[PDB]
Amino acid sequence: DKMPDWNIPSLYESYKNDFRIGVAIPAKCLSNDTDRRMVLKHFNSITAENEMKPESLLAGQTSTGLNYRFSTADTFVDFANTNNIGIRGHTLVWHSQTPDWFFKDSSGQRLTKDALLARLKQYIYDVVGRYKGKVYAWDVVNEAIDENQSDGYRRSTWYEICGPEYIEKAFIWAHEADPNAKLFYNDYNTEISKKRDFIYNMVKNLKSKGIPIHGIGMQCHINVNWPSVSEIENSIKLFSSIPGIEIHITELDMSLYNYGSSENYSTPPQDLLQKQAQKYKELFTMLKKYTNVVKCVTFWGLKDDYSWLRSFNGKNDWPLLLFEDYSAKPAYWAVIEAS
Repeated sequence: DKMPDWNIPSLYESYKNDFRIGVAIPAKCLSNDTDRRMVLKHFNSITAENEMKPESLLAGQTSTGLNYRFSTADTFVDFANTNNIGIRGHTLVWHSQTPDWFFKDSSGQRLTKDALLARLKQYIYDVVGRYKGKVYAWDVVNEAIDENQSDGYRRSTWYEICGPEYIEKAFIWAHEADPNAKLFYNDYNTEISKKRDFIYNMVKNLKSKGIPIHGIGMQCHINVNWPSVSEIENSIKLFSSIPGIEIHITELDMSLYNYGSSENYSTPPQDLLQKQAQKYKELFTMLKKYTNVVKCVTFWGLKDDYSWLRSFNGKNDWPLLLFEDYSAKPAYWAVIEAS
């Protein structure tokens, strides 16, 4: 019952003078002929949905250091390179997607600050080094801010062991490993003002002291009701005021539900699909005002049944531009209209 249309306007071509248009995909897409063709029709950037996270690249440790498993990640990078498209690296440093043993020595004892920083340098040098010249943008540090803390730093094991210097050092080391990669700090809830402020000050302070951070990634996991496009625009305006900082919209999707809502639909309500289309049109019209700083917009999934939101929230959802049968949604046509 697949109904892909190979002749409708290409998303990336429609935005070719504005910014790259990207998609997150899991490994299975790379061995599915329909998925591969749809990716290459519409997108000129990809992100590995999970296959380049620390838990995915780490295979284990010994007393002399880390062991890796790169076979699947290599397929992603090779796919992007051979097809003349970008691949964004997701992600070098992230509290929630790293195994607990990474923060311990080979005997099971929690690493000291000095030993963990040494392991961070090793990890970044090895991973960024393997893909040197091949990954145009890395999310070097992901989700290091927690606006419920007075100093704004998430109390992850990284922070508990190292203090905040793990962040700046990750950027220094990634830039040494590939001086031509664009290096990003990536986060969600950038439209919560207190969190936006912590992110802004952290990145600005890194940049002012010479840390090689080149961009802010705004995940933009949004919904049809929140945040407003104007609040997203407020974030772009503030972050873009830092000299030398570009912006990638890294994980865009738009749930049909309010956050924390018990609504649960078996099929997508048309009124909500229409609100979704209206808001996507508004969003892309706004983003087109900022092409001097917004350089890439990636959607977090190819089509609605591939969305991480279905498993995460335990219910059907329709957050993307293509339906389960590969056909175009009202949201697709709205994004084309905004171009």
